[PDB]
Amino acid sequence: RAFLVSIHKYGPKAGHVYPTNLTDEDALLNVIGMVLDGHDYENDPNVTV
Amino acid sequence: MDKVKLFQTIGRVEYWERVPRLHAYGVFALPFPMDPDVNWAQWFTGPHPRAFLVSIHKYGPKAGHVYPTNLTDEDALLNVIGMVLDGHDYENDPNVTVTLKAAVPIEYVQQDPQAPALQPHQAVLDAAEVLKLKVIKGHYFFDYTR
Amino acid sequence: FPEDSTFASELELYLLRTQDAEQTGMTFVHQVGSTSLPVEARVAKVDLAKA
Repeated sequence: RAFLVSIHKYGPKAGHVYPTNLTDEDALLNVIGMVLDGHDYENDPNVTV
Repeated sequence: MDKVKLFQTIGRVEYWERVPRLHAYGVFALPFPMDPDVNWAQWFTGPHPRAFLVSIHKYGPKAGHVYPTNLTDEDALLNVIGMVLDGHDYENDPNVTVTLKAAVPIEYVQQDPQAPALQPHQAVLDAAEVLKLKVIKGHYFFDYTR
Repeated sequence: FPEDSTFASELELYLLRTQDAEQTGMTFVHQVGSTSLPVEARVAKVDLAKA
């Protein structure tokens, strides 16, 4: 599968990505790409978007 | 003092490297005629690498000529075409190679000529969205082809 | 001062100073499956001297 991610513009977690919540306006606005290959968040917190 | 003269300096040649770009983003450039109005010697002073964006005269007596963009002219913001990267010999030929589509880091853009070198400009980064740039990393992503 | 001999009158020492660009910098960190990002630009300088 695949899912769309979205950067943070500003904040304490500014620069990090979170999956695009379709109900939220900033995830729709600040969408930055998507993730295809699969990953292990327990292994590394740096995904390749 | 008089019979023995000590060390001085004759010439001081400081040499910089070039403006970096992404390997896998693709460069697209077209050569443009130079507007003789602005002082190109004042944009090409330092040996440090800079890259200033360029707008184009659309229609008039100088239709096709290009000139460095001012951030207070709305037509210059609505006629931007790209930036000149590697510097240019302004008197050995007028015609300059303007890159349309590339990716240049945050510090190598200087649209004010009397600005600090290899430091990010503030009014460029504050007025990027009207100027059709996009930053993701420090690298200015742009495509004035599209 | 060990002595030395020459046939000409005036003595000119021309020193060429050279500040090469120091090989600095660490390789940028990235994740597997990504397009690389380029390196910065560095400066070398040459000055001379007459005595």
